[PDB]
Amino acid sequence: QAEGPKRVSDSAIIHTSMGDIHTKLFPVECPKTVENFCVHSRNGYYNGHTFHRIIKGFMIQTGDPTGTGMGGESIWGGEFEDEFHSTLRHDRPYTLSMANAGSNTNGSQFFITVVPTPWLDNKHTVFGRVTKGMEVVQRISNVKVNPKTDKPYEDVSIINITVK
Repeated sequence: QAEGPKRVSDSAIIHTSMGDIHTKLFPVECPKTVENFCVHSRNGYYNGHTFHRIIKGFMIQTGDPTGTGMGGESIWGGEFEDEFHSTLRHDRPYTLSMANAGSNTNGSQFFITVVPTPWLDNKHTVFGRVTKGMEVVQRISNVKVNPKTDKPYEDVSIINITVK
């Protein structure tokens, strides 16, 4: 491999208003995606973000500074490529993936599933998996939301994210 320093890591802890979510990351398979996530995290970019879209029995979504689903961008200043990999699947719960609004439109928003979601394979970049705090993800997924918007009545937020 080429020499030089990197900004990726293979683990992080997302410290939320309802507890800690420990995430293993996949920087070998998804280097751009893990770098984006790690650099935003260390920079404090996700600090105070809400989980603005929560769908019981599906997934919890966050990472938009505006909280609307329309906002956020990559550490490069816009959108970046999908990093699909055949070994990385939404075949188990608590998979960490990029949100996006179409192919190659990754910004800053991401989600964590609470069940297998195989229909998202090769549509959303899988870049991590929860290793501790699965119960936190589950509990977040069960907060009361506005049925029309899937937005929780009481905010659930990221405090900060510690990258190992």
